[PDB]
Amino acid sequence: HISLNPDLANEDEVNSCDYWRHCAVDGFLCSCCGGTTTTCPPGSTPSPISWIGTCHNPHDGKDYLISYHDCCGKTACGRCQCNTQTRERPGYEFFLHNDVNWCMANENSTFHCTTSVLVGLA
Amino acid sequence: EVNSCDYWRHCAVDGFLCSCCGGTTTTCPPGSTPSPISWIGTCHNPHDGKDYLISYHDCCGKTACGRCQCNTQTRERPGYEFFLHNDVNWCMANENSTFHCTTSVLVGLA
Amino acid sequence: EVLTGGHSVSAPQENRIYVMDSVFMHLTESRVHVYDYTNGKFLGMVPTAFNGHVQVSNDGKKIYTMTTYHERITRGKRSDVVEVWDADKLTFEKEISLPPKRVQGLNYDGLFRQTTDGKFIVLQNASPATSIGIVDVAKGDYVEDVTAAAGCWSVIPQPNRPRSFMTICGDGGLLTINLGEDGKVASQSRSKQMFSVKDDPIFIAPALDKDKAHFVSYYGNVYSADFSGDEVKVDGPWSLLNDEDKAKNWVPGGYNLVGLHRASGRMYVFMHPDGKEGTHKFPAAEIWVMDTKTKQRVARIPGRDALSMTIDQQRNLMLTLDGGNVNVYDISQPEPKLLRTIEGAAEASLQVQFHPVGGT
Amino acid sequence: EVLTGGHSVSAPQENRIYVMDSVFMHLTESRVHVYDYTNGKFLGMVPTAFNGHVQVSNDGKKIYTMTTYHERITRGKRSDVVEVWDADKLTFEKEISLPPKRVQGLNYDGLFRQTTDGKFIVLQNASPATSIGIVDVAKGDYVEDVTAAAGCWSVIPQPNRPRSFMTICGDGGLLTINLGEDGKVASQSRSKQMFSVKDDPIFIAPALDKDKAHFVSYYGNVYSADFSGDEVKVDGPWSLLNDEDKAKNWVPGGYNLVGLHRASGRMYVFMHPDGKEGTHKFPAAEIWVMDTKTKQRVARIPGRDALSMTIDQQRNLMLTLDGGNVNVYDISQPEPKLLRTIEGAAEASLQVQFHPVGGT
Ligand SMILES: *NC(=O)Cc1ccc(OC)cc1
Ligand SMILES: *NCCc1ccc(OC)cc1
Repeated sequence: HISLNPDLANEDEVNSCDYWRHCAVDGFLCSCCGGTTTTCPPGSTPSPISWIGTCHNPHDGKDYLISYHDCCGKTACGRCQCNTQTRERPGYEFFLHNDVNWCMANENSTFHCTTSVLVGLA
Repeated sequence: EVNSCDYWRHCAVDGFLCSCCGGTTTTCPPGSTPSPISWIGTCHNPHDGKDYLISYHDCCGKTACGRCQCNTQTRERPGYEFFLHNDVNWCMANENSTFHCTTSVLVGLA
Repeated sequence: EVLTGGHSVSAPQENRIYVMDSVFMHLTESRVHVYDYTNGKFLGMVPTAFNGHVQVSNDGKKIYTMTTYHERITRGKRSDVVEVWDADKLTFEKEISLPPKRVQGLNYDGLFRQTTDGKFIVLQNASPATSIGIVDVAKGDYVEDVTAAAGCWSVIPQPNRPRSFMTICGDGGLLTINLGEDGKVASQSRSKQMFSVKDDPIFIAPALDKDKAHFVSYYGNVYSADFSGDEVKVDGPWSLLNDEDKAKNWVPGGYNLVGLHRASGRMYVFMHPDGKEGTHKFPAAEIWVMDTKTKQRVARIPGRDALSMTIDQQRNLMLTLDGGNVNVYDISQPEPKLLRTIEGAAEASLQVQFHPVGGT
Repeated sequence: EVLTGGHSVSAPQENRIYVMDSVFMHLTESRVHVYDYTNGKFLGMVPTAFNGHVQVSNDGKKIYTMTTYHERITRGKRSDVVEVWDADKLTFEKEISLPPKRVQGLNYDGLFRQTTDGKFIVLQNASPATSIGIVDVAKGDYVEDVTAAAGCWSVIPQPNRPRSFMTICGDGGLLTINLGEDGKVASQSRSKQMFSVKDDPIFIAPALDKDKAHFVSYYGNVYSADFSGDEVKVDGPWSLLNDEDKAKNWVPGGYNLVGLHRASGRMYVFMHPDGKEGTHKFPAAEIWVMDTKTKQRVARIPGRDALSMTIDQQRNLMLTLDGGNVNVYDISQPEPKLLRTIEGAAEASLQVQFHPVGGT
């Protein structure tokens, strides 16, 4: 199931804002920043909180819950900036909202990069 | 013409021209603080054909202006001739050393 | 010659605008750039550290910023603050300590506001639990934390009351908070449901009148909140769209995406065609000019890829902003007229504001 | 899936290079970008606040940075520091306090160096009075100023001695400092005049051998300092230029503009035509390769507008850097061979360095 396993996929594909699971990313993809889709770059810290939502996987035709945790405590990665907004909603639906820094409750809130963690089927 | 890097008085500016930053050639933008120290340049005046000493005091205590960046090096020398050298932050001795912009103050004839 | 400091901004307050540059690529060095809208001249700037927010005091005398510091930037103790700066000298005057939960996010107007009388700053917190924080400007103190606003978002001041504001809640209604002269909650009320959160979510940006506010939705509907009385009365939807518009799937998009010209009732909205799920922050293909009384469009003009706007009532001006460039429009007549574009006003700005001239 | 941290750099040390990005446009958010030179992959980064400097420990285990903080960035108390970071985890370990006069300036190698034995960090101070600062790495302490270096600039370690270095002084000579085991000055010596400061100023960047250093001048001459013996012996000039070169006014230009391949004696230098007063920091039209034994040019290749370089003796490589892009060259033969270009490695970098391999 390569479509569910970014580490087995082509890097150019996962590093693209159009990669299916990045459908509500506002930020720099961690996979372009010395990390991977599910690992923070060295010396940056996962956020315990995140915005969430669902993305369609066109490879297997199913919808998946994605959790958009940030990596924190280093200054902006600067690479692979995305601003995708599928099913994103404003702050009165706070955990669907991506115009806030999901590093906000980390020991250091400086935003480094963001990613898309697969939680499960929607 | 004063906002151009080719203006004659700017012949040893490495930084942002304060005149593009809400200041002028001889005044710091509001809320930025003059440096008491500076590098000095000797620049040729294209009108009277004389050389003049220009003191490149920085304005300090605000983050980078970002406008009218210049890197001109007429008669600039390395740090072993320290007060002729422009690869150092002449805000280094200010209460706040953050570099905002560079002025071009006419001292007099060289 | 002698280099001097201590100077004031070189143009009158009435010429000044404030472009909040997030500098997202280097978000620890955000700043406010001050420009003269009449000629595009850069007048000065205020440094605002990590993800600064900004507003100018209603009396025009001071600039307020909100930001976060750490002892060593990326490590060490956090300090969330409001800072008071002199508007004319662009100098720091005082720091007001906040609890370490001020909103870190893009620069929507409604995250950092003030009461109409200018005596209290009203700001959004997220820990991620939400609440509204109240700063007493005169005392220089954080004086109230409105936990009644949990699950709500953003601050819409009521221009017809001295210390009242509203917030948009997860029930699709509005919570109104009326502060006492001490900045503590003096009373509150909750409206009936205005919009369906699930079926027709609104953009948070108000098109704000003296006694009412309008909101546009993801699907191009308009909702209104009338606060001429103590209890807010809500209504809507009416559609921005006619049948032709619907055929090309026109919808709103942007950030600070609407504005109201109070004398005429004209509402300005950034719109783009081929709307679908995920296009709510798309740049404007057009600006539409709506008559809020007749509930019909009166004009449409090119949008110049704008994302955010603001209105000056007394000079009849609209600014628009595409992230980097500021367009200046005369809106004294129903069709806006483009006067100039200030190129390179910011690297990454979603908010521009005029210096207030209307006093308190 | 679960997001985790705590990870090490993905590529081995021998693949790594460090691009010091000043981010001059936003100089308070300077940083080190870590790249794999073999494939251009971005591996990680280290934040370095205002005008960071960087080096890697001689033993390859740690990254040393030097920077300035203030309590509120643009106001409040100043802290100049050295920081020790783990090379493989890219995490902060220790802050070493410096007096508030560490050099703020562009990233010449010689502003932030270490003794050959790795026991002392040796850095340039400017208050603007100059001195050299000594940091005891084992103790995590600042030792004391080397005030003997007043009126001198930059640090050239002597690779044939454990804790000795030289500096270039305003008299056109070199001062040698020999530290004791505690990092204080044990002895010193001053060479005869090597170059005329007025008539033939040299660039500070050494082409450094194990027991000698070469320097190039604004007018394309070469000077040498031999420190094989008890005291430093100086000589020069010899010209880089033949008659044809002189006729077209070829001169050196750049920042970290020279390098030495120690095994062959080949010296690498950035050069440009039409030299005159004010062109000493111009980008390279060409790279010239000089045999320092025969004093002849053995190759010339396109400069790719490079400004700074570095040499790896263990893999026979040269990197060049034009401010944003890093070129990787094989220099195992007299003519360098271009292997690849890493595009967008920095916004404003004048220094790149290899992760050390071996070098005992
Ligand atoms: N995914 C988000 O955490 C990215 C982001 C958006 C807005 C911020 O503050 C301006 C920071 C980070
Ligand atoms: N006027 C000099 C401006 C300057 C140069 C270098 C530097 O350090 C990176 C800061 C300011």
